[PDB]
Amino acid sequence: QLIPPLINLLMSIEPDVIYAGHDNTKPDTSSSLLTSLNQLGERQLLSVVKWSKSLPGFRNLHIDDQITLIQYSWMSLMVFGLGWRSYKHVSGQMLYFAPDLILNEQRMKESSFYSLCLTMWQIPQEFVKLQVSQEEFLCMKVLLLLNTIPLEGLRSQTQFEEMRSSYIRELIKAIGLRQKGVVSSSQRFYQLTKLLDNLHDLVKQLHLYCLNTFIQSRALSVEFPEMMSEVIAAQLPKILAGMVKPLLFHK
Ligand SMILES: CC(=O)[C@H]1CC[C@H]2[C@@H]3CCC4=CC(=O)CC[C@]4(C)[C@H]3CC[C@]12C
Repeated sequence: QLIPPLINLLMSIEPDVIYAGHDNTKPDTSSSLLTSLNQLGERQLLSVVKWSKSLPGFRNLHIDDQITLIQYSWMSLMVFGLGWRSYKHVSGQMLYFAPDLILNEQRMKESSFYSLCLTMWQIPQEFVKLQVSQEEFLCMKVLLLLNTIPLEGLRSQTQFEEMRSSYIRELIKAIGLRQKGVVSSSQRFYQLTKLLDNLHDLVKQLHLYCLNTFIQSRALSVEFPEMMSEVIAAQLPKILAGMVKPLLFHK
């Protein structure tokens, strides 16, 4: 009725919650924790690719572009999802990685990892502050998938532009569901798109921590599964070096 068709479709294709398959019964060490988060990441990566095959318009981009967009955005999509689950299930007061892997301050012993968690915590915090709706979150997540492209652009750049515009228009409709004011809705659009822009710097810290841990994996006793190892090796160094074009809503 009032909920736009595309938004209902996005709600319908959102994956079912993913479990980390984490022990719990045993004392979590820093390395065991990271290993468990990587196992969760491997399971979420599969989920992300399956989700993308049902995402309107995505399957129509050139296959190389589809692969490139997933390899550029997996970290962003996953931390954004973490933000949403944390917001929804624990009022943003704990990091809800999975139902069997919820982290609070007490479990973040490692000072470097705790610092990374505080960075991640910024998202649920903004979600709480802005009171982001399920409808807004769904459209913003798609925009994140489409938020970075190669320096030379995509093979299906035209199709990509149209897709991105369609989802920007859908985010506007989501905002309109609760933002009556023409300026209030406008200021809302500004706030939400500014949040997406800010994710770029946030994700960069996650990318750096990941690539470092990946290179020191044997030394840190941290295991990375095969699919995650592939995306890291295929693009992280390039992304970190800034050899990609981040798309920004605000100059
Ligand atoms: C092991 C490691 O370096 C950590 C640092 C940042 C961590 C990621 C942070 C974001 C994230 C959220 C999830 O819900 C799944 C796991 C992932 C994808 C995490 C997997 C483990 C990572 C990559």
